Amino acid sequence: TNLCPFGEVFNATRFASVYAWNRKRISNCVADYSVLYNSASFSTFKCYGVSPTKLNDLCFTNVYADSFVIRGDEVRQIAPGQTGNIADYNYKLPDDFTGCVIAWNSNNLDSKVGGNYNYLYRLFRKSNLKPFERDISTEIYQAGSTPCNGVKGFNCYFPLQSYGFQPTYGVGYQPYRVVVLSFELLHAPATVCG
Amino acid sequence: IQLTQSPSSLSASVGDRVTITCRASQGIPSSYLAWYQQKPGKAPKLLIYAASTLQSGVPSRFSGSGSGTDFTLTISSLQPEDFATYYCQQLNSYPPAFGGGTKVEIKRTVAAPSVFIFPPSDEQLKSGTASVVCLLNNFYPREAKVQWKVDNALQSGNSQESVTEQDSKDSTYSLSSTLTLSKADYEKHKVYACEVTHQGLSSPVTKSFNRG
Amino acid sequence: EVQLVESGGGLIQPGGSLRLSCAASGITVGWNYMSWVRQAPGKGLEWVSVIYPGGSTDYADSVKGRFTISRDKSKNTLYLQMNSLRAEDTAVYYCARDLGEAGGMDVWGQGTTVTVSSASTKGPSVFPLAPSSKGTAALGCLVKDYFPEPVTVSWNSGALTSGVHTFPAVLQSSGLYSLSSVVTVPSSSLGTQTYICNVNHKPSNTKVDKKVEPK
Repeated sequence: TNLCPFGEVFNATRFASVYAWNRKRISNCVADYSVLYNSASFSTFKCYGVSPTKLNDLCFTNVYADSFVIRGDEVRQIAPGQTGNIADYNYKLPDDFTGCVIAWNSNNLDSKVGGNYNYLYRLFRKSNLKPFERDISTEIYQAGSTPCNGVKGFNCYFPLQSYGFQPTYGVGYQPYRVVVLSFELLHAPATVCG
Repeated sequence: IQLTQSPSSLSASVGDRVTITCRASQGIPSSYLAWYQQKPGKAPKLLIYAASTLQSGVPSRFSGSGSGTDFTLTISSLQPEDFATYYCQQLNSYPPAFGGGTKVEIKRTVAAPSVFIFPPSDEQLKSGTASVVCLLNNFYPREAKVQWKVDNALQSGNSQESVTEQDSKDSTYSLSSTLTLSKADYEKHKVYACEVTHQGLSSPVTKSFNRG
Repeated sequence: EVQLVESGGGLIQPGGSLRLSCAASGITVGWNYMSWVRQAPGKGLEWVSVIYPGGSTDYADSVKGRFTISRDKSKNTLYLQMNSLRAEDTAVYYCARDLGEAGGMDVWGQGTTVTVSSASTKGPSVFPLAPSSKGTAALGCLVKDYFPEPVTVSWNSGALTSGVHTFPAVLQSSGLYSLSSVVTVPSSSLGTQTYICNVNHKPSNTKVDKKVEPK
């Protein structure tokens, strides 16, 4: 008897960095995913294990809307079974992912002349993230046998890199806003329905 | 992404200011671009990364700049150990893109080659093959055109050539070109000629012999 | 000193296999983006493969399904297994540490050479390049049809060095190499001085001394 607040995720004024990706938990509401697809202002809208029209006739215990910004050429990493900097060290979908990945170009919003340095991604990590794992540490990364102890230097690197988005970049380097819809099916009362 | 490096080769003297450019095809973050130096038979050496950061240990006369699609490597006062090849590289992608490379070489005055032609030896002929060799000796600049002719027919696809590095004393080049024929094909023709086009020659020079 | 040391390159037939090693010191292979980059004779650098700190791998298209990158953390060593090798794969192979936008490929090995060919070891035939019959005269030796590289040429047992140009070998379509070595001399010396090229092909244990005189 109440609308799911998808707009405050999709239409948010600022998006998270991918390494610190945002998660909105969605419960106790009615969600219309037909308006989402029929917006048709999305460069990517891909569903795994579901179909938009079909899932509008379904219920789930919870829905997660994860949102962040990556480069265009990295959007293909937001999918099950992918590897690469973003999937490995920033935002990992499970192999059995059930849900949808939505992306659109946000160059007019997230890039600026001289570079937008607000958006970052994790470049160095010793091991891959588990699915839906989120790592926000900024410890200096040790690439050799000598410990770093918080100071940059040879073999000692700050683990995050800025995208530095500029509007005249090639499209593959321009910012894309991403929302990942995950449909949690628990053995519990379903609270999100079409 | 393609990287177009210009010029392919540049001539310079010690103490010159040298500028090498790398044009990217789309517009890339400045942090993606690195410059490397390579000398013959040696591993590449990193000079600059993120388009302008000097690699620690690299002399300060090397400097990088640029953005968007256009990047530049500048050597402010060329030193003798700087004559070498230079490559730009686009990082953060797999595969990375490399520019074609710029060879920085020693400038000097134009010098015409002396041209020699060598018929195949009788010893080689007994074995069924004829190699005809044309030598271009101590010329400058490096650009040079060798055209083989057999009874005035222009030859293509049956020659190979090889060029020396710049001479340590007079900074010239030398070139060797080998035209290969079977013995029977060799014996079907009379006039074997090597025609050389070079900046130092007002008109092309031909050296020839008659088989026999 | 920080270093990477490659080994394992050598001669191999087309279709055969070869494993390269890169022993590291001063960087920890398991904690870095580690790459193999190759350079075929006369060409530029080509990136071949990468292994991420977390263990993901990637490969150039021309190498996919044939090459495998890997690593032994306990031995701080990077490996490239190369199967189904082709004549194209002939190159110097470098391992390198890749820092991406945080630094370039700042540490490189010295390189290890891989030659893929179906030719057998064979010493050269040395033919005179005879001074013309009509100031400066030129003569030389044509060192033809040998395998593998390298060959070395001196003149008059090292007593004659000035004006000598020994050219880089060319690979012929037969799979055998051929090079020429020349010297320019005063034409008045052709009647008085003897000219002998000394050719060494260690791989076949061949030594040839060829006297070159006017014809």
